[PDB]
Amino acid sequence: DICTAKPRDIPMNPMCIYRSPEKIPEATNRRVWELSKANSRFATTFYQHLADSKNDNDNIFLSPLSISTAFAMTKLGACNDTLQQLMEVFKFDTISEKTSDQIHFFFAKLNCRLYRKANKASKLVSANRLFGDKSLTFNETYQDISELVYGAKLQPLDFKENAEQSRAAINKWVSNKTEGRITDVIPSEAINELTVLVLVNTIYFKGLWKSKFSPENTRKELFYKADGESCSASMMYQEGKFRYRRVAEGTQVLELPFKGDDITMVLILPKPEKSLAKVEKELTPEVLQEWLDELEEMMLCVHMPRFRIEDGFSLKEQLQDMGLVDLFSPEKSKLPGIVAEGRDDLYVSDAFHKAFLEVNEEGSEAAASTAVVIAGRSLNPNRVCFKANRPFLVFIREVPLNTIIFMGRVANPCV
Amino acid sequence: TSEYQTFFNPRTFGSGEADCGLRPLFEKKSLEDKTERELLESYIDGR
Amino acid sequence: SEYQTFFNPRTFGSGEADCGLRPLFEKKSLEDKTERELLESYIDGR
Amino acid sequence: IVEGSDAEIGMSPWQVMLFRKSPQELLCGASLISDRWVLTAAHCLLYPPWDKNFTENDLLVRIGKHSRTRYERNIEKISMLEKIYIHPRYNWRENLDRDIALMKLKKPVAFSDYIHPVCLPDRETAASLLQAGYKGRVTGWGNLKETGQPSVLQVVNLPIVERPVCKDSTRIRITDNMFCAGYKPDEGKRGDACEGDAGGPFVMKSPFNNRWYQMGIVSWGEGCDRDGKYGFYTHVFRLKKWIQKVIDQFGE
Amino acid sequence: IVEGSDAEIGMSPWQVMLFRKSPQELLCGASLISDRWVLTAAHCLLYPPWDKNFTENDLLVRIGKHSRTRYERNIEKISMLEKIYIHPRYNWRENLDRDIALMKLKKPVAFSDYIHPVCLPDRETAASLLQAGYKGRVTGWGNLKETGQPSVLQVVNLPIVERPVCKDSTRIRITDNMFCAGYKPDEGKRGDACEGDAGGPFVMKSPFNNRWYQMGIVSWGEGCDRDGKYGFYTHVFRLKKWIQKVIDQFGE
Ligand SMILES: COC[C@H]1O[C@@H](O[C@H]2[C@H](OC)[C@@H](OC)[C@@H](O[C@H]3[C@H](OC)[C@@H](OC)[C@H](O[C@H]4[C@H](OS(=O)(=O)O)[C@@H](OS(=O)(=O)O)[C@@H](O[C@H]5[C@H](OC)[C@@H](OC)[C@H](O[C@H]6[C@H](OC)[C@@H](OS(=O)(=O)O)[C@@H](OC)O[C@@H]6COS(=O)(=O)O)O[C@H]5C(=O)O)O[C@@H]4COS(=O)(=O)O)O[C@@H]3C(=O)O)O[C@@H]2COS(=O)(=O)[O-])[C@H](OC)[C@@H](OC)[C@@H]1O[C@H]1O[C@H](COC)[C@@H](O[C@@H]2O[C@H](COC)[C@@H](O[C@H]3O[C@H](COC)[C@@H](O[C@@H]4O[C@H](COC)[C@@H](O[C@H]5O[C@H](COC)[C@@H](O[C@@H]6O[C@H](COC)[C@@H](O[C@H]7O[C@H](COS(=O)(=O)[O-])[C@@H](O[C@@H]8O[C@H](COS(=O)(=O)[O-])[C@@H](O[C@H]9O[C@H](COS(=O)(=O)O)[C@@H](O[C@H]%10O[C@H](COS(=O)(=O)O)[C@@H](OS(=O)(=O)O)[C@H](OS(=O)(=O)O)[C@H]%10OS(=O)(=O)O)[C@H](OS(=O)(=O)O)[C@H]9OS(=O)(=O)O)[C@H](OS(=O)(=O)[O-])[C@H]8OS(=O)(=O)[O-])[C@H](OC)[C@H]7OC)[C@H](OC)[C@H]6OC)[C@H](OC)[C@H]5OC)[C@H](OC)[C@H]4OC)[C@H](OC)[C@H]3OC)[C@H](OC)[C@H]2OC)[C@H](OC)[C@H]1OC
Ligand SMILES: *[C@@H]1O[C@H](CO)[C@@H](O[C@@H]2O[C@H](CO)[C@@H](O)[C@H](O)[C@H]2NC(C)=O)[C@H](O)[C@H]1NC(C)=O
Ligand SMILES: *[C@@H]1O[C@H](CO[C@@H]2O[C@@H](C)[C@@H](O)[C@@H](O)[C@@H]2O)[C@@H](O)[C@H](O)[C@H]1NC(C)=O
Ligand SMILES: *[C@H]1O[C@H](CO[C@@H]2O[C@@H](C)[C@@H](O)[C@@H](O)[C@@H]2O)[C@@H](O)[C@H](O)[C@H]1NC(C)=O
Ligand SMILES: *[C@@H]1O[C@H](CO)[C@@H](O)[C@H](O)[C@H]1NC(C)=O
Repeated sequence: DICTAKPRDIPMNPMCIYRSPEKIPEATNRRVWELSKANSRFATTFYQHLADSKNDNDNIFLSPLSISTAFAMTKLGACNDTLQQLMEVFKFDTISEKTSDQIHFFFAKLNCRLYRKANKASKLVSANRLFGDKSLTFNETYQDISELVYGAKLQPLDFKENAEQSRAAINKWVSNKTEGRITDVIPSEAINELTVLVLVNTIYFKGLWKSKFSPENTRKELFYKADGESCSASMMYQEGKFRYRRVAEGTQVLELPFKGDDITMVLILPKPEKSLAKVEKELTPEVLQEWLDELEEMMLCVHMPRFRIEDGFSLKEQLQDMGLVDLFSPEKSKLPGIVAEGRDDLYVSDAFHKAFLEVNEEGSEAAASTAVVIAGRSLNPNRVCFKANRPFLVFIREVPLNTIIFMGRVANPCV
Repeated sequence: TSEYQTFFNPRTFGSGEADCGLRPLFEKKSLEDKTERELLESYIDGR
Repeated sequence: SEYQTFFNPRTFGSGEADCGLRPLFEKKSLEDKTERELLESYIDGR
Repeated sequence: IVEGSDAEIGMSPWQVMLFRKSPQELLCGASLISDRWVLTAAHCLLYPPWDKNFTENDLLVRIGKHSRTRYERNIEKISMLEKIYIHPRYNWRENLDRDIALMKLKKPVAFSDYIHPVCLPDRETAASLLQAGYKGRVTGWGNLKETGQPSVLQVVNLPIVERPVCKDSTRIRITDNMFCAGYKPDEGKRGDACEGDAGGPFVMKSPFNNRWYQMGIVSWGEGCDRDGKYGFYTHVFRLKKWIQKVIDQFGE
Repeated sequence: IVEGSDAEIGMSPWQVMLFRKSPQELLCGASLISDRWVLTAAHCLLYPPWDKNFTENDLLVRIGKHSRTRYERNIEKISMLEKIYIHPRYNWRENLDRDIALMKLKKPVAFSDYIHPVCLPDRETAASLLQAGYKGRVTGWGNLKETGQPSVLQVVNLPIVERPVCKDSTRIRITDNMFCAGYKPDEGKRGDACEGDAGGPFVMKSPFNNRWYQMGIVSWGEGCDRDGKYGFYTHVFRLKKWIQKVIDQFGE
């Protein structure tokens, strides 16, 4: 059992280690805390970078925690430039040596802590795993460590001769691990003859709002997109007490907790004047954290649209442009710890990811009636609410570690 | 039509109460089973 | 005074039919010193 | 009763006095609902913390009284009890919820100018009369102050209070089988029931049929007549079902 | 079911089979009232005399069945139980009073030609249909005689019997939470539920809206189909307060 085990309880130690040239929550391990902070620095950076590569009208969504966690699985067996890039991109080069040398182990501890919610009105479900061609010979030490720290061993498949079949085998494992939800992590023809090693990281959240929106109050209203246009979106509404805060330049921050309060959704809404882009460029780990500290409960009304966002972007591509290059290069890839030699050297051919968020009156991944009524709600036509009828940022976080599990942007919830 | 006023909240009851008591292979197809007439007849109140 | 009985005097004993009417007040069309205060309390502001 | 006044003769003909035979002492109040049934509070008969655990034989009911101490010849009537019945869910060990009990008389009492049963509310009368703002009447021979006994039965009229206000006034849990009455801290007037008043009735005069209905039984409070506090009463109508079951099977 | 006959397909789409996982065996009948709730008899889950004290994990429900012994592929649906709720006032020591229990399905079952819920009665329906002489219908896979098992679901219609007749028919103490049904000796015809049918529904068709209402649950009897004796059923409406409470706080 890892959740109770300790670093020395099971000798690990990678084949290569890295060294940089040069109010912690109660009942929380220091190592796990610094690692969560590292992921948060990765989160903002990976986010700003992704936003710069897309159309300001597109919705953006990703699970930084999922990405960091999975790629740390490759760290465990990387060397040289491959390892250095992994450390720099994911901001792992900014933590203590012990945490670094045992990164894999502490991700296990961090995760143990996250999945200790299951207040069944709050269920986090993930499936991460590596698949490599069965022609290669995988380091058994790696496999054992992988068994304990990650739950499973790297699964060998025959991409060379059984590509399509291997695709099904991967989808099946995930369809079972997240039982039913994700049945096609790997799309048609994504795996092939030239496929040697594949990273599969999935994740989604099921939870109910502590304070639900009444279906009766939802109305078809206009959402003022960024391209200047406008569209119709199922705008939900409710009045109640919520942790809120009007910050600098008129930006508004709102927190909607799910049943249990250990997981919430935070919304950052700029004023009509200032655009979202400006905000994203100012979004740093300390800025976000300073905002959350400023939050205080208030009685208020909220207009929020139902929305569905996904991580439709290429992870590999995105990471390559950030600095992670060798890991993906058939020539420059350095992964001794997983498979040795130099015939056909081991590199990551693909990083398949799947993360989404479907928000409605009931919550996240919760069923609710689509039917939208048309009647009077007896509201003050002159009311002043947190009205998200224009592009806003979204964060799904865990309290008290402040771990950013999901982050994204709702630019267009229409259709 | 069949008039029926629900009593439970589907949020905790689940669904199905609104169309309760009407059998797909019988009521819904305007068909009667072999002995239900015996029940309807029992409501007779002899004077 | 309109009053519908609820109990069966077979197990309840007698007295329910004429309950709540006081021999020295209601029966003699006499109010007690403070009952007026009770009726005045029934004002329903709209 | 605190801040009340002397009752008039025959003003509360359903008011009953629960008396202990040995030693001889005024125990509680109670109410007459028929010629053989009396209503009182459960904790008046069973409350170990007070070393109180009575049976039919230890008790006596005195009906038709005005004076607290003076025996009233050919006016009051003393009756023995055949059997007492405490609400099955009453649990003195935890709280005073379901603080209600029935007492069957050894023999039927004759009515008179001083002895006459009160009415028990139906669902409509309950819903209509038991509303915040409306006033009811509480009678008793209990203490005149928290820190003092009256020579004659005392009476006081008090307003029913909104449930949320009853709940915000105390740290003790309030159940649906209780309601509270009394003047708010900014209404000027005061008044409350007190120790010795429990078991007594909280009545209301129906504007519909002019009859008196017992809506509650004096139960508890924190001290007596304190500012910001309210008296608590057992909700009679809400326990009527139980009352019907006891009478149906033990009344004949 | 004694003296009944094979049910027709889809005739009782709310019929539920309670099945024991280990060893694998048929336990009782039950009924579907929604896509996530199932009703049954308490003693089918808790009855020390037969050393039965099941938990959610020991049981399983099979819905939309006709055959007693076969797995009806693509037709019947199986569900695990998330939680079991027995009436807190269930009396297994004496007379099976309040013999009722609710079971929440781990995952909502899908309705089909063979799976559809029955209705629960309101006060008026109950008062109108539950009268001597009016007939209801009982179904189940239980025994064919007192002194063996059918291949398919059995069905039989029986007249409601007058309470005084139910009471005088047995020395067992009966309560308002039960009602009895069956033909009288001077009536000629016969029929009854039997061991194995407990938990099953006693239904009636409303002539007002043409819908089927479950008025009772097969509970107990003395032998099966004896002259001068009647089957007893849990009065469902009488316990609706508890049915509503449980569903309100454990349903979502
Ligand atoms: C503790 O632990 C914790 C955690 O921890 C964690 O950890 C963490 C920690 O912490 C501590 C922290 O600390 C601080 C941290 O730590 C950390 C630290 O920090 C500080 C640190 O420090 C630093 C550390 O570190 C370390 C390390 O390590 S590491 O990793 O870091 O690494 C080590 O390492 S090694 O390798 O060594 O090993 C070390 O280190 C060190 C070393 O050495 C020294 C060194 O060497 C030298 C090193 O050095 C180094 C350095 O350093 C500095 C470095 O530096 S740098 O810079 O680089 O860094 C370098 O140098 C420079 O290097 C070096 C070397 O290295 S090498 O590698 O090579 O070596 O290093 C050093 C350092 O530092 O690092 O050492 C260190 C230190 O150490 S030391 O030691 O010294 O310090 O570390 C640490 C760690 O980490 O570890 O942090 C941590 C972590 O963190 S993280 O973040 O990560 O995560 C952990 O983790 C791990 C964890 O895990 C493990 C933990 O945790 C865990 O564990 C724990 C413990 O264990 C255990 C745990 O905890 C636990 O837990 C547990 C569990 O929990 C959960 C617990 O337990 C507890 O708790 C629990 C829970 O709780 C909650 C529990 O359980 C529970 O329980 C419970 C209870 O049970 C008992 C439960 O509950 C449940 O269940 C239950 C049941 O059971 C059975 C339930 O309850 C229930 O309830 C119920 C209810 O209530 C309410 C009840 O019931 C009852 O009662 C009731 C009530 O009553 S009253 O009175 O009130 O009322 C009732 O009910 C009622 O009823 C009634 C009735 O009655 S009867 O009799 O009748 O039946 C009612 O009433 C009403 O009714 C009616 C109606 O009826 S019916 O039925 O009939 O319907 C009425 O009445 C009326 O009506 C009727 C009817 O009518 S009609 O018309 O409708 O028909 C009538 O009748 S008839 O017949 O006539 O018809 C009547 O009448 S008569 O006459 O009859 O009478 C009427 O009357 S009236 O009068 O009225 O006229 C009514 O109504 S209405 O409507 O009417 O008005 C009524 O009457 S009245 O009178 O009233 O009126 C009612 O009703 S109401 O409303 O009304 O009233 C009701 O009521 S209600 O309310 O109900 O509704 C019932 O029935 C009767 C009864 O029976 C049943 C029951 O019974 C009583 C109950 O039961 C009893 C419950 O509730 C529900 C539930 O709940 C909810 C539960 O559940 C089951 C359970 O749970 C499950 C338990 O127990 C069991 C407890 O136990 C005690 C425990 O405890 C507490 C705990 O413990 C603690 C945990 O878990 C938590 C775990 O997991 C987490
Ligand atoms: C489908 O998933 C289940 C679990 O999600 C797998 O079965 C579990 O296997 C583990 C072995 O480590 C047991 O401890 C569990 O008891 C099993 N079931 C439970 C309760 O989860 C199963 O192996 C998976 N099948 C596939 C597609 O590989
Ligand atoms: C029902 O639930 C429990 C029984 O479960 C377990 O198995 C039985 C055979 C016993 O060994 C018991 O101690 C175990 O917990 C009991 O707690 C409970 O008393 C049972 N109910 C009754 C009254 O039989
Ligand atoms: C109180 O009433 C009964 C007391 O009767 C008997 O005499 C007293 C002085 C004790 O000796 C007692 O043990 C005897 O039974 C008790 O039976 C009854 O349980 C008590 N009531 C409660 C709930 O405390
Ligand atoms: C496997 O990995 C361990 C540590 O990660 C290392 O010591 C060992 O040399 C590796 N074995 C191979 C296949 O070279």
